[PDB]
Amino acid sequence: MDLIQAAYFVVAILFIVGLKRMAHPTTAKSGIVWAGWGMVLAVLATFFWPGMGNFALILLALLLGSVVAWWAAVRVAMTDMPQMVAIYNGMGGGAAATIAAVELLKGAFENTGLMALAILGGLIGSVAFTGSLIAFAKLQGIMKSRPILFPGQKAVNALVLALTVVIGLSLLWNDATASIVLFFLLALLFGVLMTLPIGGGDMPVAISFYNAFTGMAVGFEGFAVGNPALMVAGTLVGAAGTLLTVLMARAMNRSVWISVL
Amino acid sequence: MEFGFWSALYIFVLTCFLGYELITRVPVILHTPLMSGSNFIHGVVVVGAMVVLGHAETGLEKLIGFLGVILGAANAAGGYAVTVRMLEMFERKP
Repeated sequence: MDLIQAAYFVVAILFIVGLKRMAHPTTAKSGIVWAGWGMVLAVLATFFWPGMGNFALILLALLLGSVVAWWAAVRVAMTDMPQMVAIYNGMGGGAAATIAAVELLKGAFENTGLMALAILGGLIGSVAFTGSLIAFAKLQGIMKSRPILFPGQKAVNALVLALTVVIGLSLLWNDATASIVLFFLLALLFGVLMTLPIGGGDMPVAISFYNAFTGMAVGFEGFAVGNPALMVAGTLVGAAGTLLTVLMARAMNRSVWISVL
Repeated sequence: MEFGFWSALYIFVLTCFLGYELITRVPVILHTPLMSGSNFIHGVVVVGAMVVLGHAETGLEKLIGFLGVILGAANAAGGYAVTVRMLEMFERKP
């Protein structure tokens, strides 16, 4: 499968040139275009993967997701773009989480190290999923924008993270279905917990941070399942997003630690 | 479609160094458009959800993979449209 490798190679280049051109004002408009061509080529090449079935399901899901997302993007006021970034970010994190869940349920990993990677991407994708949904709900009006604070919240949140990580690690020794479902549900609950204390004006930083997280999750799933399109794009965005979050914090007069905990 | 361990590891650190370095000196007015453009790129997660749905044998695998392709597709299409709209702001007024 040289032709799919060739295609994915071309996709990474187009994403890299796209990202580069988006970082400078004079070339930014053109940069989203180079990136878009990469995404088109990635989706097209992927129908030729060996052993694929369910072609009608695939095509239906692509259409439902993309039409409704496109329909929402073009009809909201421009003033509402930061929340739209949130919900689309959340969804990608969810998508990484589903890749990890199916592969853990199949018991597809013979290698422990590739398993760990799949697990870590699942925690991080999950957190970003519910975290990004709360960021959206707060800026949209469905929830109030104000901090949701309470008695002993810091300790609760830490205890849920510690427990999410213990049960995740335990899957390397025993991957029972009940443990799997419990790991995801605890990672999903943590995303909620982490965003509750974050106010309206701080929310761009949190959203940038969840963007970095989804990228990383996508990268981790890529390495775990051996897909280069996701290895490169996910790692590239994870790294770029990590820095971008630091820069947004500095420009908005603050620390990332201060907002996030 | 897997690469060896050491080659994959090189690919990870080099791409990580790269993504970091392409964002140093981004001006403040591009912070949110870049967040949005980078958000659109990790949209390529749809492809990995395609392969999952494509190899799924049980009703459960199919249902989880179906949901992932929708989620992935949404990230890619909506992330594209949002980024295109924000970068109109690097023009005039027709």
